[PDB]
Amino acid sequence: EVFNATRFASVYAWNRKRISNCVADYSVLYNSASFSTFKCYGVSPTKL
Amino acid sequence: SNFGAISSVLNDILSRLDPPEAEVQIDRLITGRLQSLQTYVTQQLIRA
Repeated sequence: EVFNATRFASVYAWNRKRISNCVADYSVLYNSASFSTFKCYGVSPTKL
Repeated sequence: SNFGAISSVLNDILSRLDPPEAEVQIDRLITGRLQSLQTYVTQQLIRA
C-alpha cells in the first residue's frame, strides 16, 4: 500500500505510514527485484 | 556491561549481524568479561 502507492509525498513534507497489528513479510519486498536500492542497516533485508 | 558493544547479550549480536561485525561486538564483550575474570582471580589469590 506504500510501495505501490499511487501517490508519494513531496520530500520536504514526506509522509509517515504507521504499520502495526500485522504480519510483516520483507522477503517479498526484497526479492521482488523491483528495487534498485534496498539497504538495511545492522540487520540484513531477509534476517529482519 | 557492554564494554563498547552494542549489547551485553551475545544473542543480540549474533541473531542480528553478519560475522564481519558480530565478531567485533563479541571481542568487545570478551575483553570486558575476560578482564572481569582476571581481576576476580587476582583478588581471590590475594585473599587466599
